[PDB]
Amino acid sequence: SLDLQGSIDYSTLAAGKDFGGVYSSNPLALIRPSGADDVARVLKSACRSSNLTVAARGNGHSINGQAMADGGIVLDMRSTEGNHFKILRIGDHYADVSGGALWEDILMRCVSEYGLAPRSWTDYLRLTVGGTLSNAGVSGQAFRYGPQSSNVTELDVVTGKGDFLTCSPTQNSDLFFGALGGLGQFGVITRARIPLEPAPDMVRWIRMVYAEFEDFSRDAEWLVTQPEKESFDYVEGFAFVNSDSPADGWPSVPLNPIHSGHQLLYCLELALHFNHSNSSSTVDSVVKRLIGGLRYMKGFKYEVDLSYVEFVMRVKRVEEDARAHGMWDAPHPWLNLFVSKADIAEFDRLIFKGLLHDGVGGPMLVYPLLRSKWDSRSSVVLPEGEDEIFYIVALLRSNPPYPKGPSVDKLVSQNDKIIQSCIQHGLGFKLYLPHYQSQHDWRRHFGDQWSKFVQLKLAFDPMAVLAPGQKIFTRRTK
Ligand SMILES: *Cc1cc2c(cc1C)nc1c(=O)[nH]c(=O)nc-1n2C[C@H](O)[C@H](O)[C@H](O)COP(=O)(O)OP(=O)(O)OC[C@H]1O[C@@H](n2cnc3c(N)ncnc32)[C@H](O)[C@@H]1O
Ligand SMILES: [N+]
Repeated sequence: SLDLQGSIDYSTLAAGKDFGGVYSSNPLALIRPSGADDVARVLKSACRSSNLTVAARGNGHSINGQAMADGGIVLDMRSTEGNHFKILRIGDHYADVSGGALWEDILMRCVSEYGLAPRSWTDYLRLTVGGTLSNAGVSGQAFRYGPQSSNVTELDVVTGKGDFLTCSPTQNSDLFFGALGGLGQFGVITRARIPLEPAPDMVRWIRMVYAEFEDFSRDAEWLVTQPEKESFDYVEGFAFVNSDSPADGWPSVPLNPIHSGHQLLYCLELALHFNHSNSSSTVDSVVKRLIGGLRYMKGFKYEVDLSYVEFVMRVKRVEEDARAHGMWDAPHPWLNLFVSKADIAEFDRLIFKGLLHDGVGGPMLVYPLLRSKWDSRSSVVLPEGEDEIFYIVALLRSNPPYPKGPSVDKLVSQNDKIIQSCIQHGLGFKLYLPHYQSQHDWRRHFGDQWSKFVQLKLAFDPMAVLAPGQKIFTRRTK
């Protein structure tokens, strides 16, 4: 039986808002669950109601209201963030972590308490375990280890019916694989067990500028396809504007220019783990071998050494900056997508060069991934193709709020135009963090994976109580 009191221990949380600032909602209530028991109690009660919906909120970083429950119940999963933490040995190591824990705190705790760390990250660490595992969780390690959803050995899940189940690849495996990349549709992740690696002492962080997309992409693909023993430990890249803009021009590139008609340029971003047992000269020798033959513009290679924790935490500086400029609690109509290797050059021509040649005010990430690291059994949707290589693209728009900058309607319209152009060109792409309004568009997104997705919904959340903000299924009555 669900027993609740007024929240005393907690600061105000705007449960009807998220990072995107595109939508707003008015939940009936915000609940701070103590742990999995409370989550189950809440979902069991929701199932008995005629039409209550429940959204589990991670850290509110959705763009499109995915963690909202207008006229429903929001669970603050961070109130469970301390639950379950442990490190165990089998001599491989694992961590149990709460679904509501921030990746930032997992990094700090694992490194400081055990000299260990997760091996697959997001760029930004104030995201929750459950939140990223429900999507994928992608950064520069994914070419080696796969996304965070490919680095899980166990989940505790409370289903939309309110049932608690421990799941793995071999136990309640339909739920396990369904929840991974499953957009919160089948249950609330209350615990994950994840592999850990010995934490590196240090990182050599490198950025190299490219004039042309062909050179950039060929070199990026080369670097993610080398033997593990002779490879970097992180590969990303981004297009930036050939301008003096502090937001997304040349100032955004160095870690601590040639005058040309280029509208955009490209930056290949690499990192090499090393330990204090390695001399600077040794690291130099390794890097020199690894980048032999690369066609980056001479004179525009930037390098710094920093601790592993500082490198994984590198985006904290960006948040501090934004917050100091009152730009954090503002709209961010970001667009994220996966593009097939076969179509990435046309995507660059049509979208980067064609539509975005003046930039979007923030990073335009683009870098290759390896399909073999993305578990085909999961709910993740990738574009068709069987090139081992595919790409992720992220358009991290940043603008002063209206009327100083464009309206949210305007920006969303621009995002729609990008997607429209890809569709009209028949490009092989899928949205990451997908958002659609009609189920017809959702069926187009899932393609031949749709039947399985609905089957899982019927098995685990038949009344569609859970994650209504994804707008895939509507709440059934009674
Ligand atoms: C805001 C932001 C997001 C972001 C990022 C940088 C910033 C500043 N960098 C990313 C990166 O480098 N790589 C990547 O893959 N994602 C990145 N993101 C996006 C982030 O992944 C998403 O915002 C994602 O949603 C995680 O954020 P968060 O943890 O805050 O979760 P949420 O937005 O509130 O909820 C997402 C959906 O999942 C459901 N949900 C939430 N918690 C659970 C649990 N425990 N179990 C089951 N479902 C859950 C929500 O209801 C919602 O549908
Ligand atoms: N070097």
